[PDB]
Amino acid sequence: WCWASYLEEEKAVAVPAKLFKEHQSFPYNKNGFKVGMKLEGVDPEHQSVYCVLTVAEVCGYRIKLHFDGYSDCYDFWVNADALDIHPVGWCEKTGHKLHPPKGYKEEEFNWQTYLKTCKAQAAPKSLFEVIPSGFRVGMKLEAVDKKNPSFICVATVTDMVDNRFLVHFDNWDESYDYWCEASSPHIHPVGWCKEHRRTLITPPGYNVKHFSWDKYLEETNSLPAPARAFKVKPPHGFQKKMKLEVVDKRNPMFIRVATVADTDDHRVKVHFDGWNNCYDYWIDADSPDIHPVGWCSKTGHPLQPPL
Amino acid sequence: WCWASYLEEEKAVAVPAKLFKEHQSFPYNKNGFKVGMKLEGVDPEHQSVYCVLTVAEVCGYRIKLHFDGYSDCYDFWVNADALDIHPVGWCEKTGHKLHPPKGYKEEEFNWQTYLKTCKAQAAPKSLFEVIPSGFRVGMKLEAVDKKNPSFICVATVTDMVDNRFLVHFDNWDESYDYWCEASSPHIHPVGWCKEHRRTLITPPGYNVKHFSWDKYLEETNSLPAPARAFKVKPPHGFQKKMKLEVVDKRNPMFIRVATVADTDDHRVKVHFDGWNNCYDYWIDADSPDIHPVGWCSKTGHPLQPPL
Ligand SMILES: c1cc(N2CCC(N3CCCC3)CC2)ccc1CCN1CCCC1
Ligand SMILES: c1cc(N2CCC(N3CCCC3)CC2)ccc1CCN1CCCC1
Repeated sequence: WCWASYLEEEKAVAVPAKLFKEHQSFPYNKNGFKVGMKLEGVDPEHQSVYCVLTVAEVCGYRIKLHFDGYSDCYDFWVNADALDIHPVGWCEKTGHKLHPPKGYKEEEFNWQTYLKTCKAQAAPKSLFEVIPSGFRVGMKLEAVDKKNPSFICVATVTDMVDNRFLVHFDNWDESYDYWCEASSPHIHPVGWCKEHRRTLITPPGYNVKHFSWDKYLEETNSLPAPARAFKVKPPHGFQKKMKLEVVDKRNPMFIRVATVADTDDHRVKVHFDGWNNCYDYWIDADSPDIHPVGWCSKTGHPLQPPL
Repeated sequence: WCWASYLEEEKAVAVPAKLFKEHQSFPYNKNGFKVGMKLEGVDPEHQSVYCVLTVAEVCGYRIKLHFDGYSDCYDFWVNADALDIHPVGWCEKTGHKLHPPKGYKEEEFNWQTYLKTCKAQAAPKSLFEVIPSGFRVGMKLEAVDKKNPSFICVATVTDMVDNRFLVHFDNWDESYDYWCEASSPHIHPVGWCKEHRRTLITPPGYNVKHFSWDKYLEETNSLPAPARAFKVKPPHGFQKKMKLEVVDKRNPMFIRVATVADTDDHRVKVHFDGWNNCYDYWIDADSPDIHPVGWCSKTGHPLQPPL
């Protein structure tokens, strides 16, 4: 099976590699991770929480991570250059809380003892990975609940690591938190909802009858994020019918031959060639899980042909 | 394509219809629901919340429900006899709160006005569907977080409809709530964790250093559920290699030819014939989404053959 041939047969073009951001395109590195190495990492379903993780599988430029002491059902795939993994010791060095393995309490855990207990090694620092901005921990803003994207709500930046920061919805469960960057289309400076005739969702258990950002910021002794820090996402250039390689959301070990079925400002609707259209789904055009044609061959990862 | 033949070729037996509970087996009714009818129903991701719903699709004995005013991305399939759908007016008749469509406030909503606005009809009462027990709203108990099943926690029965009741985790987000029955393997009478040397998770922001059910029940002026009400789930008889019809979790419009790959006391691991084993997954053996061979043919629903 060959992309060049397939592209000729289908009279179609590949999405140009140059439209993909660096985290999506060909890596300029081999995958050094080995099964059994241990590291720290963000829980994708509880994104404020850093956890103890073990590399459970290696495939091309991707690794499958396991939360020590928890069920394999929670195992997740990231790319070898993911931003939300960190070497052993990072939490302590950076002042962050590390959630211990299932069955330990914090006071029973540290890395030196745990590595001896497991007869295991930390993933070397050398395997892991700037542009300044006006976002600081503590600042408040208006953000889309990614799980319920019609709702825009009062949020706070609660953590920050280099160019990414963490959005939390004041008085809402942690599980709604997510990491993003200054250009995210999901975040808005205070009083953006006013200026656009949109409903701002206010914190549970609050003066909802006439809520005020000014009063709230004083009552919480907090600054707003400055409008100048909110940078603008330039549109992606992806076009319908262009082909690419996509991680199958529904079984993420596989990467599949895919087609751009539809677009909007910041997303593409992917379609797995050979499969029914009812499998198609939306994904951010900057996702690390979509790739230029040839990414699998270049990285050593198997590619699923059309069904 | 024919089950009888396939079963001969594969030298396999169907799971006996008689091992399936009434909500899984052949219905003794046609599907009267029509596209466009409106009703009330529980939100599967927010199970304490009753919502305004419209029938968006009809297929065999199943219906696909749409949350008025919200994205189609939230559409969900139930069986025509589901317990958690209700006719127009039920919430008001039963004293429950009805969440209005996206874009209405409660005070702007009632059914008579809304049906005139939409030029639409309620699903007749005749389309909708006893065994006494000692569970009452307000009672407390110990329950498994179904999303994090290693954790057993302080919970409260917060709602009750005939034989089902709703479990809520005290001081935790509503999204963790779920409906169940008196025989659920996920619920336990107070001090079951003591009697089994298990850690009870206590409510956020509580005397965790030496938590007491007795003190807590007085401080909340609440009764415990009596041990006598906790009935016992008899094991299912499903055996490996037996065949059945299963709703595809990952694309629930489809029902597929399936095989029991593994079992435990209350679950079966289903496998879609023709597909890679990495698609297999666990499901409660009493789920309304698994069915006896021939269920699709009897009900008018298409059946996906093996890949
Ligand atoms: C249930 C839950 C919610 N919310 C969940 C919480 C949500 N966010 C939590 C983080 C900021 C706001 C705010 C809205 C809104 C409406 C419902 C009931 C209607 N269903 C929700 C999706 C399908 C319809
Ligand atoms: C994150 C969240 C939680 N919880 C989420 C809340 C949960 N339940 C809420 C309803 C009752 C208890 C209690 C445990 C536990 C551990 C973590 C971090 C570790 N990851 C969780 C699943 C994979 C590892």
